[PDB]
Amino acid sequence: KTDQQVGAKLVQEIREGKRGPLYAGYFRTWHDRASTGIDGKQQHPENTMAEVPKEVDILFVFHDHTASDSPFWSELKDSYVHKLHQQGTALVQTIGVNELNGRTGLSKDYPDTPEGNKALAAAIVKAFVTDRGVDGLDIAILHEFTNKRTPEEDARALNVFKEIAQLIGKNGSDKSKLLIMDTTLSVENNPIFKGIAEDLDYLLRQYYGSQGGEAEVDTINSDWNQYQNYIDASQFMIGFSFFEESASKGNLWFDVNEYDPNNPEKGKDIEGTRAKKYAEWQPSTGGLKAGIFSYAIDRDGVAHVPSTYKNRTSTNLQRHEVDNISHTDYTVSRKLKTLMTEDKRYDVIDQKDIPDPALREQIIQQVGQYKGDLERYNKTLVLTGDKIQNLKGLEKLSKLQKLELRQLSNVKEITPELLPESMKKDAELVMVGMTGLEKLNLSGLNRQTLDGIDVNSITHLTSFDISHNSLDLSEKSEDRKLLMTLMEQVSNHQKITVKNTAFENQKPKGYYPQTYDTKEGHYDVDNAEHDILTDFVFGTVTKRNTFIGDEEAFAIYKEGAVDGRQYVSKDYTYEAFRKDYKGYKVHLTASNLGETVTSKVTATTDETYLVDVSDGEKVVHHMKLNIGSGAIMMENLAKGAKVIGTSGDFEQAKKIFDGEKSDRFFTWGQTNWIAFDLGEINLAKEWRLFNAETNTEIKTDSSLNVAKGRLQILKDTTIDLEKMDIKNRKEYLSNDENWTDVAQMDDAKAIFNSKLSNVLSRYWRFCVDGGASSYYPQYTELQILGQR
Amino acid sequence: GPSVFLFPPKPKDTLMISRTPEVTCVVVDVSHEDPEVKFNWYVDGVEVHNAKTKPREEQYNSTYRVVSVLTVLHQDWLNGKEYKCKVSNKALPAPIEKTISKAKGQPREPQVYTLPPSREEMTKNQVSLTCLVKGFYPSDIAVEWASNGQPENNYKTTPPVLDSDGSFFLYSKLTVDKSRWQQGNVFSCSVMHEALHNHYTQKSLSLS
Amino acid sequence: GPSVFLFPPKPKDTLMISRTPEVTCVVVDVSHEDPEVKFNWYVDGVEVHNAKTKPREEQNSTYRVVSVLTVLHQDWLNGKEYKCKVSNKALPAPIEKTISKAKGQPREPQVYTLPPSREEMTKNQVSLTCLVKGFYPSDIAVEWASNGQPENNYKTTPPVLDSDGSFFLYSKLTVDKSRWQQGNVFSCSVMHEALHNHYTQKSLSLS
Ligand SMILES: *[C@@H]1O[C@H](CO[C@@H]2O[C@@H](C)[C@@H](O)[C@@H](O)[C@@H]2O)[C@@H](O[C@@H]2O[C@H](CO)[C@@H](O[C@@H]3O[C@H](CO[C@H]4O[C@H](CO)[C@@H](O)[C@H](O)[C@@H]4O[C@@H]4O[C@H](CO)[C@@H](O)[C@H](O)[C@H]4NC(C)=O)[C@@H](O)[C@H](O[C@H]4O[C@H](CO)[C@@H](O)[C@H](O)[C@@H]4O[C@@H]4O[C@H](CO)[C@@H](O)[C@H](O)[C@H]4NC(C)=O)[C@@H]3O)[C@H](O)[C@H]2NC(C)=O)[C@H](O)[C@H]1NC(C)=O
Ligand SMILES: [Ca+2]
Repeated sequence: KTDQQVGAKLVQEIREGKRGPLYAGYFRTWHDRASTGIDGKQQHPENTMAEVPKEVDILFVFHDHTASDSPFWSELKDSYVHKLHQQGTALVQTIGVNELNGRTGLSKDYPDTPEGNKALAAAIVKAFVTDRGVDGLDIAILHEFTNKRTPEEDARALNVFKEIAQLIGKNGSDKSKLLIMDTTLSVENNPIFKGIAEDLDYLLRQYYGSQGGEAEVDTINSDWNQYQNYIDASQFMIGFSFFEESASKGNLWFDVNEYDPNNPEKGKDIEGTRAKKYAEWQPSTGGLKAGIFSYAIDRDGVAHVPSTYKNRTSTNLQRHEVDNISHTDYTVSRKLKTLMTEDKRYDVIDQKDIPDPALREQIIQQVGQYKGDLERYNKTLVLTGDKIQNLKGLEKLSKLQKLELRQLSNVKEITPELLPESMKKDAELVMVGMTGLEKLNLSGLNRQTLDGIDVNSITHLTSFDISHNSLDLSEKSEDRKLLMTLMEQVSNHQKITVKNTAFENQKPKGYYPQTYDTKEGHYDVDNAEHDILTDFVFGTVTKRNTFIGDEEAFAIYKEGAVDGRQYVSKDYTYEAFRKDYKGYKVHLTASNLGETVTSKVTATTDETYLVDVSDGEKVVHHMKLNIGSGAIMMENLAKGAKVIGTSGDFEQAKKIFDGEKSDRFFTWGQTNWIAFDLGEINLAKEWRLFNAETNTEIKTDSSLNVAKGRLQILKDTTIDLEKMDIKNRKEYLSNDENWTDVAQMDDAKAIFNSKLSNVLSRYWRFCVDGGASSYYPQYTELQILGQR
Repeated sequence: GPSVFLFPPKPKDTLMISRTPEVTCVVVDVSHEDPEVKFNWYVDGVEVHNAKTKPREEQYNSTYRVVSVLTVLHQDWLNGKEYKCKVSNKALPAPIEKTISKAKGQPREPQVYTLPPSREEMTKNQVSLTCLVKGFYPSDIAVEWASNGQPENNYKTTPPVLDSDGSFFLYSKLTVDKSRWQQGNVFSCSVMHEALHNHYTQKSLSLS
Repeated sequence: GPSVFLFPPKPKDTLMISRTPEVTCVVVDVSHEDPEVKFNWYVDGVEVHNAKTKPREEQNSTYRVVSVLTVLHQDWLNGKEYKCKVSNKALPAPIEKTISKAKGQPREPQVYTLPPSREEMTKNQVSLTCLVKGFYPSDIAVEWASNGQPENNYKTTPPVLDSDGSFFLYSKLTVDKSRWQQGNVFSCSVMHEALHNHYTQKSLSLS
């Protein structure tokens, strides 16, 4: 009929995926012969959009440089669209995101309000779709390096986009129009994508240049891993770029072959090109992709500028033969389209895959229409209705994450050879209303649970085999209760035999218990080694949390039986079931507040430890451990102590009492002192110095350690430094005659701990007597350890 | 091809015990194609492995930057030890080697003088507290302002200027509301330089 | 290959009627082999033919070539662009360098003279200080004088961008303490396009 009534049939058959894999191309408006610049002069006569061939399913109108009053726009509307529609090519207008977000265009003419953004959306559809005579709209949402878009801008863009989705697209008033987003942002940094994905026909991801890894597609596979949650693979399209003329560093991608001086036609060869790679590339998961697209299709066939020009720039410009403009045959585009349509994966699902026509129909509607979808589909399949006789071909859905069998009344048999390999790796299996099913064989599928099988609706059951699975059928298990129902169902039709109720040879998998009981462990002072893991943090559980402490408990578990029929596999070793507790570490804080990492403790003396057990990534258990009568937990009495004097920087001295090891104190010398005030008199039993190398911020060499020092207390037990003048206080604390040593340091240890003779003192001083080298010594923390 | 730039530590960081000085090494214009950039650091020709390489930073399309930051010991820097940064890459013919050390020459102690506002400036809502530092060498120096123990932050300092005697001088200009000046608050001009005792002096400035 | 540097006029020369301002264009590292260096001068993209090229100067086997264009005070102060274009055989393409005066609302400098610090008075030479602040653009000239005669033992800081978008600097005249204490008057002369007749003077004597 009309240019609009023909275009509606293109869009419909494109949307329903009847074209096979798609090829698309961004035509640069300023390379059409009808295009004119601001001075009303022609820019390039060599090429036109009308010559784009039928192998291009979608041609994107990509606008810049073409002046807005150019005759081009009439030619596009009145001439090109008609010509292109005759072969079955759709036109789509590409606009930038800044058209929506307020930065440019009609968005600066409408307020950022619910009603304003709606009216803008409608203005955009008219301006860029209706008036231009094209078949859809493509919004380009790219990565900004410099003037990144404000959250307020992106939020507006999305709101405007969602309003456009009401007017055009799969979910719009007008469904004769495609709605597309192209982007260069990953899902994690693409909030607009997340919001509009449900309304998109296609996402076009530009992947020009290498994308990392040996096969240069790392970023594509990683991105798809996220994209797949929001769109189907049938909506996903990856793009390469042709060589643009006079392109400098920043726009040199090498997606097509380089110039060859002996083969003018090398640019038209697609062999060993990223273009061919993208045509060939498919997602691991979800299904086959929609297709590929090219940037600057008007440059189809032109060889890339040689690698030697890789770093040419706008100023430092080294031009080349290939920077000249040329007519194109679209040779590369047609080769890439033919390649994809000749790919065997896009062959349709036939009776050789799924025999049953009723099942074939439903699988096609849910997973896709191509052979290569079956391999990849990794979501849910819901099979329904009384037309399905047999489930042959369902095994091809290797990655299926869930299978729901709902009211399949003419299905009489379920065998393990019918179900997909994903069932052996914990895919979900639901079946409800299986009124015709008489035989349920789920043997050898490593089923860890019987969840999903609505046993009450399986009313015509006569036999079942759930043997060679990974079930826990112990007394207090849900799975045993489900088995009991399966047997009661069978017993309604015939006496329960071994020939119709197989449930033996279970190899239930082992897991770490979620919580351990011991919150307060105890040992005698037996002068023996004990192991905290074997004694207190031990054991394995099933999927149903059945605890097996040791080999002996596993033996009792194996002896378990239903109707005197042992259900566990006899050939199943404890070594297999048990967890090995590999890489479990035990962190021990003593009463000393000294830390060690060991599961061993030799019970020589009275002690108490706090025990934090780590699997390797997280703490799985805390408890206390008293050796003998125990010891009372000391505290760092020096924590937050007031500095009252020092030979160095006063503010820096305060970092010895902050409780971190993220900063150090030193002076321009090998000697220094810091005097400090614990605020009250308390019983000091030990002290601890964390030396220079304990620094947790800068990797500090031990040559910066304190080699020799002295901890001291003030002589005058009851002197009021309170009431002393600042000037006198300094002279007083500086004078060595007022201080008695209480501890000595003679070793450049990373951590130095020694005991004190039950020292009662408010005021303390620590002198550094020398370093481990000529480098001025540092230390990070000082503890005075005892009871309050 | 990739270039290399080697920046010295901030003079305050070399002189102040509270701070950790860093030599920084920047590699610009790294290609997407061959992205691996290995750094080797030397201190008087002795390899050190304590450096810390930050991950690449796309500057523009398909072109990255890579920074490596080596912590330095105050003494090593001030004793004028050479810091060599060596960069390797596939898109380099040979590795690139850049070296920096401290400015050599007989140190001269800065003289710090604080100057009050001009009578003529007192007609304005904000007045200019001035600090003159003169006769110092080398030109590595740091100037800060303070008042009542809190940092004053609305100031600007001139670059060092070579005086006629071969030493350097500069001016720092703290701007304060006239109210605060007239009320008789004390302001401090802190100067940090290698030729000062503890690399530090403070001069005060209040209304007479 | 050859490099090009284009220097603006001395700010006093643009501001004073007695003086003739000049834009100067220097080409360094010219080879002995291909020595011909052609200059073209443009004022707002309009070629001017009144330039004056000085002959080569061995700065080995490498020459330097300077070309000096006289400018009209008004043209400079109205912010006209001066383009210098250099040609050479050992250049792939000609080199084009441009300078103009910084565009922006001019702002009048405030000149304050500051006497020595009490603490400096213990020394045989003391520092007379002149603060110039709040001026735009940064083109400025500072001189000292006393009893009508120029004082010449001074140094001035480069302009520094202040937090309000204007510039400031300090000039520091050094005098024997004797001359300061004897009560001589010193003058700080400031020359800038935003001053009346591009000139003011502030005095400084013992108080
Ligand atoms: C960075 O790369 C990405 C692609 O890579 C992707 O991201 C990277 C990080 C990796 O992850 C990749 O794997 C991944 O694939 C670029 O994105 C696409 O890339 C191509 C080029 O590779 C771009 O083509 C260029 O487009 C400009 C015009 O671009 C419009 O659209 C942009 C985004 O929408 C927007 O940023 C632009 O500003 C511009 O937008 C428009 O603005 C005008 C008003 O200014 C408005 O009227 C329009 O409506 C509006 N259009 C919109 C919004 O779509 C184009 O100019 C470029 O071509 C010039 O340069 C070529 C040589 O490099 C040359 O051959 C061309 O002829 C042309 O040059 C000029 O010709 C004219 C006329 O003869 C002449 O007057 C000029 O003097 C002359 N100028 C110069 C200097 O050469 C080029 O085609 C796509 O825009 C972009 N998006 C899509 C959807 O394809 C990204 O652009 C790259 N960034 C940079 C800075 O290059
Ligand atoms: Ca600390």
